[PDB]
Amino acid sequence: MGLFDRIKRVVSSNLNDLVNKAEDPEKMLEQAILEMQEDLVQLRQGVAQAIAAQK
Amino acid sequence: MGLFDRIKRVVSSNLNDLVNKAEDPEKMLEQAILEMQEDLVQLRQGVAQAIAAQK
Amino acid sequence: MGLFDRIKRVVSSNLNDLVNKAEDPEKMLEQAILEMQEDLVQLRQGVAQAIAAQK
Amino acid sequence: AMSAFERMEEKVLMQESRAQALGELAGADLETQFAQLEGGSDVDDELAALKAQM
Amino acid sequence: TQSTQVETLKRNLIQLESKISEAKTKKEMLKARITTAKAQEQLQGMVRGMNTSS
Amino acid sequence: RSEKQYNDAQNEINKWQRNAQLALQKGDENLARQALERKKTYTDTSAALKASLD
Amino acid sequence: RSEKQYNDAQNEINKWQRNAQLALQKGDENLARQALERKKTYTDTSAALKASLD
Repeated sequence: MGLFDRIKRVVSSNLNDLVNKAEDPEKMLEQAILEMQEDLVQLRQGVAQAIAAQK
Repeated sequence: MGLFDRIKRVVSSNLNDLVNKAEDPEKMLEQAILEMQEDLVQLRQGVAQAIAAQK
Repeated sequence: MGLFDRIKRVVSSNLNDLVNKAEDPEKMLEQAILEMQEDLVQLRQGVAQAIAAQK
Repeated sequence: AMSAFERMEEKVLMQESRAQALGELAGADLETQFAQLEGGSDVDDELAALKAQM
Repeated sequence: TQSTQVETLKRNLIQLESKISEAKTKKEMLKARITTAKAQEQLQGMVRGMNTSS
Repeated sequence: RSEKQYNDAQNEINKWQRNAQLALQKGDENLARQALERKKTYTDTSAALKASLD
Repeated sequence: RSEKQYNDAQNEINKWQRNAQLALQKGDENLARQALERKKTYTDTSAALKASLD
């Protein structure tokens, strides 16, 4: 495998150290949350619809 | 290394003797302190915020 | 080798006598020290991190 | 979403422990515990003295 | 059975609402943590044994 | 002036231990204990400042 | 000044052996042993500095 899979791993290591290096804990924490409450809307809607059908 | 690293060290020695030579103990002591109490403000603010969240 | 390696050695001798000649013991001593305590910071940081992980 | 959440959990805990390492690294960790050991009964001793002062 | 199922659909919703609420509160605390970490790491290197600080 | 501030700190810790005994009589146990924790803190601070004063 | 720092180190190791005997009386065996390990370390350091002082 070596001649290709090690190329993969080393280029991937460069890119993923770049990515992790370009990460401020505070701002990216601040953006950690906004995303979490996205599938929470669909949950509300589906609960509502099951309710309405049963009603 | 010599031909470049010794150029570096000697030019750096000229510059850092210039810098250290242009340094009066009293005035630069006087300016030693003003700086120290700069991250002390952020400390206050962060303590306050952790307080408020926990409250 | 002569026709090139001796060119190398003689031009290198001119340059390295110039470099060593342009060297005052006192100022360049003064600049000898500032550099030594540079990898001492990283040492502190690494000790701290190993500590934290083990903790 | 929680992947970022928990990798960041580890992020912050690592930051706290790494910063706190500087303490025991420096030479004032055995002095603080000295003071705490020597004063642990002092607080109760002080309370007892105050009660006896009644 | 319609009612039986809507019941389990309502209880699950309550559970998940609770979970996300607790997640948010813990998140607030651990954002406070990093605020304090800013402070400490940026105000550290103050013992006489070291001068990592400028 | 360093000596003056040490003296003022001793006066203030005297005032605060007197406030602590005042709390011990009418005040709550929890507030009194906190007032005996501030007292010991300021007292150790006064001791350190006297060590410097030497 | 090199002599001054050696003298200060001897004074500080005196203080630390006195703290070690203090721990030996009230303090824990483990903390006392660590305090006898710091003492020997600083003492060998003082000996090396005196060797230089010569």
